[PDB]
Amino acid sequence: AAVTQSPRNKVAVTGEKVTLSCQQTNNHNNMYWYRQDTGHGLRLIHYSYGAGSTEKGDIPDGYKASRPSQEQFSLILESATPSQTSVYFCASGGGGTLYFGAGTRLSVL
Amino acid sequence: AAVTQSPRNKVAVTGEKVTLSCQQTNNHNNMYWYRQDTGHGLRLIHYSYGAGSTEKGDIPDGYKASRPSQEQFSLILESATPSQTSVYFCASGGGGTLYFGAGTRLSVL
Amino acid sequence: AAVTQSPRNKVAVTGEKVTLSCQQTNNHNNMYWYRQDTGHGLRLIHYSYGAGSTEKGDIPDGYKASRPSQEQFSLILESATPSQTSVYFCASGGGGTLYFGAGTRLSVL
Amino acid sequence: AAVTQSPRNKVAVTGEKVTLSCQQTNNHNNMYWYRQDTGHGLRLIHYSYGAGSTEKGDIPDGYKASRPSQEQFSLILESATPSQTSVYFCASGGGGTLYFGAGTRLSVL
Amino acid sequence: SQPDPMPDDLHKSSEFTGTMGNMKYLYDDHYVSATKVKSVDKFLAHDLIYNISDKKLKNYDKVKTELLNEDLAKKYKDEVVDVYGSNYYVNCYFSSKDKVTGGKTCMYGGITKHEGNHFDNGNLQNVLVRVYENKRNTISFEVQTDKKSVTAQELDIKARNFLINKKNLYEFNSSPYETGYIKFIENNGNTFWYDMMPAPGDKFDQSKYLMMYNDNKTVDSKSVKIEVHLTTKNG
Amino acid sequence: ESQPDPMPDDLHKSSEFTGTMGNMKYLYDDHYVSATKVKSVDKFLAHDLIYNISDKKLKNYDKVKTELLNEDLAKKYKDEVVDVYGSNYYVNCYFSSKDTGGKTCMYGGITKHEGNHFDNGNLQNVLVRVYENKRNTISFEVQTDKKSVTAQELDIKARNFLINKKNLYEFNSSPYETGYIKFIENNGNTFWYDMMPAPGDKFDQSKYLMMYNDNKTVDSKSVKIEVHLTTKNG
Amino acid sequence: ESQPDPMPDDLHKSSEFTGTMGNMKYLYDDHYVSATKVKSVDKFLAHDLIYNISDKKLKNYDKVKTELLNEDLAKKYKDEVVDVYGSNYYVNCYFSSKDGKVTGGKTCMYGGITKHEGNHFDNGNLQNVLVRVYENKRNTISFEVQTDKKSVTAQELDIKARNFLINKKNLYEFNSSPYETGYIKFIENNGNTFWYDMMPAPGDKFDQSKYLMMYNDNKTVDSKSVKIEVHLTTKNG
Amino acid sequence: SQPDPMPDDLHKSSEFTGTMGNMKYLYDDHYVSATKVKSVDKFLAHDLIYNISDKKLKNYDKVKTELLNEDLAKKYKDEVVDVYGSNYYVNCYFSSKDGKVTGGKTCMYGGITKHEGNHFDNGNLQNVLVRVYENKRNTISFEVQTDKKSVTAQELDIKARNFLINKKNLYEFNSSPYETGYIKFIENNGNTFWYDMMPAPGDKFDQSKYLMMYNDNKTVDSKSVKIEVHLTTK
Repeated sequence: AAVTQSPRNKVAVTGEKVTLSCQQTNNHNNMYWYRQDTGHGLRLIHYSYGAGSTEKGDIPDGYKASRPSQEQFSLILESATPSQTSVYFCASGGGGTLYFGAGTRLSVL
Repeated sequence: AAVTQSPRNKVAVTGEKVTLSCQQTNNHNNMYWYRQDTGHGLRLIHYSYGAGSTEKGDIPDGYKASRPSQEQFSLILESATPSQTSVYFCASGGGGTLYFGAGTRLSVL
Repeated sequence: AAVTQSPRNKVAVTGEKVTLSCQQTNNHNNMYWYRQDTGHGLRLIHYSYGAGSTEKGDIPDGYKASRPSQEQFSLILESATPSQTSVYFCASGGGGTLYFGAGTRLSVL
Repeated sequence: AAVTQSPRNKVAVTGEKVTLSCQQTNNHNNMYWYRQDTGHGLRLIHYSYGAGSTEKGDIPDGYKASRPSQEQFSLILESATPSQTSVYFCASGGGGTLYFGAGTRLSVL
Repeated sequence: SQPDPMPDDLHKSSEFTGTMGNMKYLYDDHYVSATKVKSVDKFLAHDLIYNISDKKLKNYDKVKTELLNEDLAKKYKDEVVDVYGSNYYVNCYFSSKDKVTGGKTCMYGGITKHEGNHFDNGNLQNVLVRVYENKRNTISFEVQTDKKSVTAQELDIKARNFLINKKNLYEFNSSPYETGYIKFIENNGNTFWYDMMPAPGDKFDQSKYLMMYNDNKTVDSKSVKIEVHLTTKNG
Repeated sequence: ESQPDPMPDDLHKSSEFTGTMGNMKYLYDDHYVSATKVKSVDKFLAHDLIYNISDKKLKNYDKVKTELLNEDLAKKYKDEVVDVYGSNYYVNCYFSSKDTGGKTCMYGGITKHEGNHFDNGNLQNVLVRVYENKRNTISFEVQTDKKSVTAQELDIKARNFLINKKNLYEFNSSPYETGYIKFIENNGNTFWYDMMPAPGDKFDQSKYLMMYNDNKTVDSKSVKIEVHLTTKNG
Repeated sequence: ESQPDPMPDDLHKSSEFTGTMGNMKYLYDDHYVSATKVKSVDKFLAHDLIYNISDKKLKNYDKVKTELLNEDLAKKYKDEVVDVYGSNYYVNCYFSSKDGKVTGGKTCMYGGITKHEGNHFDNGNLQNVLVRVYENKRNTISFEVQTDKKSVTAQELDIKARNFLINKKNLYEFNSSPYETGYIKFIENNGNTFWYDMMPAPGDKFDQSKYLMMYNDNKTVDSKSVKIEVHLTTKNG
Repeated sequence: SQPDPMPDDLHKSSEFTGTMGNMKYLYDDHYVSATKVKSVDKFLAHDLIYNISDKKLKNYDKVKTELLNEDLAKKYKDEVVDVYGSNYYVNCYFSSKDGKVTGGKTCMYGGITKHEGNHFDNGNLQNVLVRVYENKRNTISFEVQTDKKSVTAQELDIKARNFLINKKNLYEFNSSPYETGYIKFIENNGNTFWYDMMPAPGDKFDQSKYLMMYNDNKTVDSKSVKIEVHLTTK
């Protein structure tokens, strides 16, 4: 419903830069980037507390990030590599509640 | 509080059956129970889609679970182990949105 | 057994003052105290380079320490809190070898 | 002597593939690879029980390893990135004793 | 008179990987009843809805039974009845359009005529269940009712109920058996048997397991017989 | 007062910071608010002023609240046609005026408009020289439209250059141990700003911006800037 | 009476293994034991034999114990002049010896012995064998292994085949595999089929020796005649 | 007679960031001690070795004491003396050189007084009074007792600091409650000298080096020396 991901599919090329966009409607301070793996659930990569802020999550090597607007939060693969392929989500959230979007299938060869 | 957790602080003994409740306000279908290990964001233990339903997450071993009611969904440790000492978040579920509650930390001496 | 710790499992209430002991048979100047902790490598609390001496680890905070002999070195927790509950490794050591003891479970109620 | 890692310091290039190498004289079966993290002490990337076992550890993402022989155990960064810059330490073990190597400074532009 | 299953007819539990608690929930101390009721409503052609109110917890003020076909519904929709069956909640729906969230439950056939159907006085018919594990009839027992004509379902649901308590028929996470089915054999020589285990795979659909009770199959309490056949494999 | 040159222990050490250097970098990597000729519209606290400036880049804001060291500072600029330049933040920026267009926050940055300019389309260049491990490896020039100018506008220009040429701050960490930017007003006056952020794990943005609330102007035809830098090993 | 092929239900899935597939890979990625024209020099137990083969690659061992499927099977080759091909483990590898210049090095396997005399090509010409590879029910490719042996162990051919598929098709990577599932069928000419599961068992551990044990049979095929195909399955989109 | 420290000649506890226990230890009911003994061996030319066994625990059998030089040890080498200093172990280096790999060893500086002629009669003991100052107002005093006429400054310094440790928290394990301190010795004969109570600044404390000051083997007239201890608080 409330936190759109661009692109929605996307295969990329051993050694490119991929940039996934996460846009949201409710003007929440907080935003996060999780990669689902299998028998892994969502592990967190980077999060952020407003325009200008980004923090390490649990798996954070590889990926840079950046929150230029309120509404918009980008994850970035410094140099795409096979092992970064996954299904990637973000969320916004005021306090107790979270709000995800529907996944980005990234496949890298 | 459209998600409540009794008790908030439990201390238990190795080999002991321990149950942890959650009531949720709102008649939602989906409920989730996770354990927070730091290093690990939230891994998911058992969720459910309905009164009666329950389904294993990624790390269910050593755990049972139970929806009697739309409100109540609760997690159970058959014979608690020191290993199961962690902090426990349970949620109720919209669609894309989640609502956690405030957690419940537990110690198996 | 040539690095021995002590007690081997202890239970404590917030605000009490708890002393983990540790005896080495080897004869090494140097010996060390860490804890075990979810999302954290073994972390160093205080080490010692001879009788008399102890130095701050990376997390020396809310612990005192004591080297009265060549073989003794004790952690000390002066007003225990719930955070200080963990598993505790002594270690004596000689150049590049560390010679761990077996561990102390501690639970701060 | 006892554990000699190769090389001691090394520059890689974003996206390149780097191999660090550990040799041991003590002829034992366990050899370990750790990454040193300001904030969480030595972490375990991968470990090994004998020739032809690698196992994972706490921090294994970004890496894989191989045990060619009793003497040599080496780690492999599949695509060095600036986030993987650190000192990395190898050791070998029997029992309660670890026997470390001098270190390896990796800088990744 | 459907005929006795062979190994490839029957569901192996060692091929189920989801949670058996989900099977179990349906048969541990779980059943809807009322005694003397008239259909007050309806959703689709082949269903009848009552006002029956959650016995134990507080889960439901009205029940939707789903029979075989619309001239089964018709058959009872204004007859004074008696209701007993297993109940599900995952994936049960009925837009009656009167909201204020009234809880609602769903269930298959399991509906019987009120007047004449009850044994006169005190007395309840005892029904005998025989149990075969690995071919040897290692226990038997009885399970009781009060309708002379009682749904196969009704007596299915007491048998599995007991044998959960007595044999851990079902558990949360697996079961002690590899296959199980439960044969009824009528006095008129009729036999039918239900598969007692979840289909293979990593999920269990309650809605659908239970659709077996679709038939509203009735059987004569006083003379019907019942057999449970359970094998094992490993430890 | 001329505060003295820092020796190693005064200087924040990048290797002792374990958060995301991208968050220092945000504040400098082509990032700034700037308005020419404006009067303030309303105030929050006693010691700050609010303007309608909007975002020339993104749509981030319609309203800016620069906060100053005391209320005399905001007594003075209260109804002045001014010039705003400096480096703005949103994590933790809260002020009160309704009287959804957006809002951001900084410290200082003000210059009186009338008088402070160059009488055609001209600008002003300010040399910065750069020292890595006591050697002068690189020197370069910066630019501005004003004659008494804030030490803030010139810090931001100069770090903007080094982020991109010398990789002063990268997302993770930075190629540098210590770093401080020293000013050399032409009267002996010699202030510095420590360039690395304080050690530990988060970094307070709005607390690092705050060293600037002083609104310390300088003179762009005369000032000298020194960036002093260290690298450490493998 | 050949052998009931696996329904997918009946085959290890590889998303159910959470451990390290290098531990499986290690086995088949250019890694074999081989010696031609030799005899057992001792034994450990009833059912195994000890050849002093030496390592010709790394310098990892210098006697091989291979462990056969019963006392008879070893009673048999106890004393034959033989050849040896097989994949070999170290972790949990144990045997009393002669231990010469308690060092040398020591490795262990299961199966891989063929008599020597007559089992060779006269000719000069080694025999090639053809593998065919089906990803999701298409033949995607096929290719050719090659042996010096008439009667050649099913083991020898299986390693040559996975050795291939790892290098061509990435059969076993380091974390996981691109293949949710896989198995390898042999089709003797005598009409007989026997296949082997190519994926590790569910878990996070991997038993190199439990796994290798399946070649203790010492099964033999015919190199001239024998047909192999390998049957893989991505589970993906 | 040295001048008498000003705030800036003083080590401050707050510029020390190591572990103050490491200090409290040299002086918390801790010291060597021996009456009527004669050196048994020598290591470097400026030092002497004594066969003194550990009283409290079992920590040493040889003690090596290092004095200003080779003369001063030749003065005592052969003498039958008393002993008393504050000992250390971390870098205590002296070679047995007959094997005895196996003997527990410890080290000091000074603490030597001849024996014959230096004692009172019958276990009589002579009080030395110490006065204490906190923030330039006298707070408490107290007596310390020594069995020697001519007693080394080290000895009564140890007893003095030993007492304020237990009564006032002179030192703790992590810091000190006071910011600076020194103890001054005034002799009848006009002489004054002070020694800094507090460790060099930083995060290391070198216990060898701090005790080196007790090298010179100074001695006072017990019966008539005056001690003050001068403290400021945070």
